Amino acid sequence: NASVVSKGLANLSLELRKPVTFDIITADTLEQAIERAGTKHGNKGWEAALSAIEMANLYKSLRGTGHHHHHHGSSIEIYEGKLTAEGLRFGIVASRFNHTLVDRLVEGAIDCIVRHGGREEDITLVRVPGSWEIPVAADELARKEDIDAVIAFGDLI
Amino acid sequence: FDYNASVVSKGLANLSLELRKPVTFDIITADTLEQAIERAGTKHGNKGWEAALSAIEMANLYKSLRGTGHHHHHHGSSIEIYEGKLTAEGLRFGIVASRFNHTLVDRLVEGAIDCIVRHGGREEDITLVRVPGSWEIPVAADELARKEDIDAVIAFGDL
Amino acid sequence: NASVVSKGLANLSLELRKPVTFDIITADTLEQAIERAGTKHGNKGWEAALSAIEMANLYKSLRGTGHHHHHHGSSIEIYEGKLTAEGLRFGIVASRFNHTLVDRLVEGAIDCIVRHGGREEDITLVRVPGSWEIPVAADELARKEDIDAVIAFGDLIR
Amino acid sequence: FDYNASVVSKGLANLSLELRKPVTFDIITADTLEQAIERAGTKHGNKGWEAALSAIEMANLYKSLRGTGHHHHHHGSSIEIYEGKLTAEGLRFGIVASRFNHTLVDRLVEGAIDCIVRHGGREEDITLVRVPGSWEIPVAADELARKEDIDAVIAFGDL
Amino acid sequence: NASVVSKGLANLSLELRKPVTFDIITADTLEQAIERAGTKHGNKGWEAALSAIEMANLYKSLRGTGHHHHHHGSSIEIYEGKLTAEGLRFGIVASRFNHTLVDRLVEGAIDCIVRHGGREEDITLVRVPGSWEIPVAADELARKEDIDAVIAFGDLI
Amino acid sequence: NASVVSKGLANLSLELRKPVTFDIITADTLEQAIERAGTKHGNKGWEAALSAIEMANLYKSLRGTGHHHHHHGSSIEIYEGKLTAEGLRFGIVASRFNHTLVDRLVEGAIDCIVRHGGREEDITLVRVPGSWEIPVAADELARKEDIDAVIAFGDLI
Repeated sequence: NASVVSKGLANLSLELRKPVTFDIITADTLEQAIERAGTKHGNKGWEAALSAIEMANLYKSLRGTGHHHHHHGSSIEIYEGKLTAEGLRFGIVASRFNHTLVDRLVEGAIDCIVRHGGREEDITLVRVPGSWEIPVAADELARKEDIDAVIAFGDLI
Repeated sequence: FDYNASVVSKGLANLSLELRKPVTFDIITADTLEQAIERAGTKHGNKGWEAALSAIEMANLYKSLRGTGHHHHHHGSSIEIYEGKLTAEGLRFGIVASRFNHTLVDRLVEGAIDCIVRHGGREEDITLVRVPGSWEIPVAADELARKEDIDAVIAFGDL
Repeated sequence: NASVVSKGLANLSLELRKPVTFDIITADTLEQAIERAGTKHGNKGWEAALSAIEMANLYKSLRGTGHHHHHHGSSIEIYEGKLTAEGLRFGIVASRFNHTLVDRLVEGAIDCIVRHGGREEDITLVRVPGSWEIPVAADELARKEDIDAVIAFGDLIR
Repeated sequence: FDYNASVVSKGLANLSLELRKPVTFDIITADTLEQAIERAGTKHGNKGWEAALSAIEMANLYKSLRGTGHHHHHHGSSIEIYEGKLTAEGLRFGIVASRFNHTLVDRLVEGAIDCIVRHGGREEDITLVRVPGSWEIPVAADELARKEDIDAVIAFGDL
Repeated sequence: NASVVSKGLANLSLELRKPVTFDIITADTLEQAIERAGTKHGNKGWEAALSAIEMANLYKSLRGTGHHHHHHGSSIEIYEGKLTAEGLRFGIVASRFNHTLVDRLVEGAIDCIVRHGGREEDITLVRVPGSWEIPVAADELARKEDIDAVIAFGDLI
Repeated sequence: NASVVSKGLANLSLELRKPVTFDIITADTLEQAIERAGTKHGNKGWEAALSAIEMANLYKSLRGTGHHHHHHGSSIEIYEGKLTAEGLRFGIVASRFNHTLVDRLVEGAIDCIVRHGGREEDITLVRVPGSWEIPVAADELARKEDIDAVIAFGDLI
């Protein structure tokens, strides 16, 4: 599975007369755990952002003046939110405590909004000393009329 | 029974209900390994933070000691006290770091830079110099310290 | 070795009357291992970029017309690729699978390219969901005219 | 002590009290068997969901790579990055499934169809083909893939 | 490490023709614990005051009419509070119960505000019988329009 | 790995109707050990030259009049030495004692200096009878105004 891509890249190098290199990495018992922790935290942040995108679009559709697809049959309205973060302004609140792990969630939540059609100019980040101050900063962030969803990352347990 | 995680959740839920805006609340969950990694990281950060804080205090003490200013008293007992204010406003700093073990010395440097900035230190006044190893530090530190527009020099080695 | 530097810095601080400080970061057995892993990945990406730089320079010299060097004063011509990456356009393809470790190779290659005189404007990065679609994105990018070398980074094994 | 089931109940009770409307709140209760059944079902659903998501990303990467558009940068460092947006708007898809083990492959197909639709994929652009077994897949997949109005083909076998 | 300073002080005494003395203290097994408890309580009070200074400056900047430094790249606003307690009025509430230990926190919290640029004339201290009366006194203290932050020290657990 | 090269070259030779020959060489343990020793010596010389190149560029940019190359995003300025030996003049000091070993390091540094863009006219080599004359010879080489770095290799230990 890994040798075939190298063979193809070698053949492409011979065909195109260009230097094409290919490289892999061998992992011991510990780097696997490190990478798994990083991937898990990134996935947590990704899901946290996705759950807010869906709720924002659900709010957009629920108050709208047009109904959409019914149930598996008909005569039963269904309301749901699309995973399209286009034109939505977000606000992220993170805690400086354990920043070496909170920043992983922050980075894994920004790129989801970017890849779902959102531009970085509509993202506002706020950092607070600890988890205790999260609600009172999220309150002031929500006070802004140019905010559609709030994502908050703490560090406990 | 935590007195913290319960109250933050109650406050966030009531805020979301009162303002009709989604507030996703997520925390971390570590078990005996990520806790150790995080503790090592924050220990390195605190090491660099106090490394910069001591230099700030010493610079302010030097400025106040040889300056002409009537200082305050302990409590009003006329015994004047000379001490260094933790206000790095107007001070210029120079940091020397060795790229050997950069994955940790960079955490030290970052934990010192923000310590300087948050205390009022302007970003224009911090100068960073990198050297291949600790054995190169003395000459570069001498060159930085000879400058008149430098109030403190902080350096980081390797282990 | 670590003591002479600190003593010199203390003497300099005493001479110039300014807070010159020196601090050394300790390391336990776990953080030593994580630092070792990071350094290993960085060096892997560094050499991966260096080889491509040399090959691109050699190919440019072969296609060009310059009798730059000779061997020990003899009339024979020896063709060699310099390690100056100025004026070369690169293309990096990386698998997002195990991105925590792949990004180290990516940043090491970028650091080597920029340190060898290259520019960040001439680097093009492509991310693919896995290693099985590396060939198609690789050849699609490599068939572009403004690309001098292609470096591919797969996912971890074992 | 759950931080979730308590807060949802408190919020629903306060909502019912404040709005004078009955809000029946019921949850599930499983013991070591329904949990396993649900986990198997959601695992199959996630398998089909990621199966469709990878195809969406690859189609968008193909469109962007050979297209004439100045792409954004990593952080502002002029290194342009080519990546596939997860917006299946305007893309047309074809799914091939084998009715062998339909009670699971239909869950896969359903977990892919909603994944396409929620990302902006219109329902008019999804074409589904069923075959008696996996051995019939290659020819039908060839017939679907030869079509010009098809941007991706997803297929499901049996085990 | 301890003899070099004494040698330097002796040389300075000989140079300047002035009486310069130097003295250290040897600690047994118990005075170390006493000093560590005192230092720990002082540090707790110091951190308690610092976390309120940062929040006060965060409130000052968050409602202001000027944005500041972005993220590691750009296009993402970041809001944070400086550790400059200049011009800020504080209010401390302490409990008389276990005063022999609460006063340590009070003293370790006053000097932090003093050393961060705050003058003692902007500090107001209130003592209450027990921890139960802390919120209702902090309410009246916050009712004052010349208060920017409240720090409260109880004694339980 | 080794034979695919031969198959490809045979195919190319048949395509072009032109003699292309490929062959390999078999080695025993003694030759393997001596060649790995030689390669180790070459690598040592290579690293020794690379460090000097970086330090010379660092000093030149540190005392250069222009100020640029700020950190990404922030306004702080980072001083670092590029690995480009163009325009730099070097000086090498070697001892005739164990020349069979010293010359390998000398060549392993000269080739690095040349391959990093450095012209051969800027390299100056000085040989001394032993390592005990290195200090004064290096002093005399350093006193020159057209020398940017000095690298000195001693005897075996």
